[PDB]
Amino acid sequence: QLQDELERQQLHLREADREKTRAVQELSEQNQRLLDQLSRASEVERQLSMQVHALKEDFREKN
Amino acid sequence: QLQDELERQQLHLREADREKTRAVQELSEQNQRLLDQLSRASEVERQLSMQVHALKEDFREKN
Amino acid sequence: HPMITNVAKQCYERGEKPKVTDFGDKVEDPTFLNQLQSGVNRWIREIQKVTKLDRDPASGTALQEISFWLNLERALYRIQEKRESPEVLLTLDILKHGKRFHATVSFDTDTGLKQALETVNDYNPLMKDFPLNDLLSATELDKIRQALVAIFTHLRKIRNTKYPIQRALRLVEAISRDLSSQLLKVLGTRKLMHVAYEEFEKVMVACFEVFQTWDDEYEKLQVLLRDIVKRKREENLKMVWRINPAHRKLQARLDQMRKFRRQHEQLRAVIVRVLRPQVFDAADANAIEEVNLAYENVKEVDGLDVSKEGTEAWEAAMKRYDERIDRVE
Repeated sequence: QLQDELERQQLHLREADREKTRAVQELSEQNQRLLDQLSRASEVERQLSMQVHALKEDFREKN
Repeated sequence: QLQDELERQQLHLREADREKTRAVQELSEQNQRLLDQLSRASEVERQLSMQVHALKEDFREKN
Repeated sequence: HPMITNVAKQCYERGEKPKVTDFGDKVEDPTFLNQLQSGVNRWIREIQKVTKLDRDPASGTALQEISFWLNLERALYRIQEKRESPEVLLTLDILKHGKRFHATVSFDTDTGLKQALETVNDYNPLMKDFPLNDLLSATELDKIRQALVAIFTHLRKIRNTKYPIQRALRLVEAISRDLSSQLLKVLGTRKLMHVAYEEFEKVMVACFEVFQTWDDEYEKLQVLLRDIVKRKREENLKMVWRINPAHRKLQARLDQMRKFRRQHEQLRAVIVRVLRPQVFDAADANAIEEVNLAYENVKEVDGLDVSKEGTEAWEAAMKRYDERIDRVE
């Protein structure tokens, strides 16, 4: 009468382990996608800042 | 004996939930921080982009 | 150089190891020193041809990977044994005595032999035993699963080596490619199209057991790799996996197969129950033969073809069968 209930808690252990694995993997994938997008944005900011600096120098010269 | 392992399995389910909660919270905070960093990168991208666009407009106009 | 050989055989025949002094006036000879210098340049270039070898992880099978790494290790050990031979040491000693430190310093440094030797020594325990050969030999799904667990344990061996995490991952897609090849070979051999539906379901249950074992053991190794990266958190920064196992498509392909035939079989049973009159309308036999013809038409397209041509032929077959079943629906 209690042995089956212990089996239920074993089932809950397996269920929670599976759910935790799914959730942590999903969060890791979201994290890595956002890191890739962060790198892309940082690269864009870098090139555009380079263009800003070059343009300012050109504008001093042409002024 | 059934009580001994049953209570332990209950409290160990709770303990595994504690680690799950900690991991989910940490990954959620990292996700939020990376979302904020990407939003700030987008903001700096947009400011530098209106800068460079106005700068190229100025270049073509003073040219 | 012939001269070092002649002096060395002379010294050994006199029961004594050779020395720089035995060359006498030859030690200060310019041309002899230049010849030894050019010889050491040749030695360094030849050694750099072997030490600097690198293999693209993505290309080729993991069997080719293990062969490459062991062959390189054996080559480096042979080169090291040659390097410690008395001839090369004598040549370096002569060049030092002539103050020609270019060649000696370059040989001690430019070869990179120590670094490659350390690398292969680190990589040996991970490649010492791998069962991929046995897996490629194995012809049964349960044997395949046993091979997978063996492979993933010999991959768990990585923790006490310096193998890069990225290259280990590329090895894992190599495992995936081999697994897909062997599964395709087995399922082609048994001709799953024409067999009884029940044993067919049993075999696909075995296949999905194999896929689940792959996923579970990959997850175990994945947490292990994340722990390893934590242990070396300052050294390596690139944790990005983006793993795309080759068999994954095939898994999805096989997944389609199951649901397809399952729906078909269930639907087939149901229509056979319903169309029977309360004992024979021609429309009933028309519908039944239409369902059977739809199955036979789908059987025309091979189920195991995963390529783009396979994908498009499969899609055409599914649209055809869908319309044919939409009639009876």
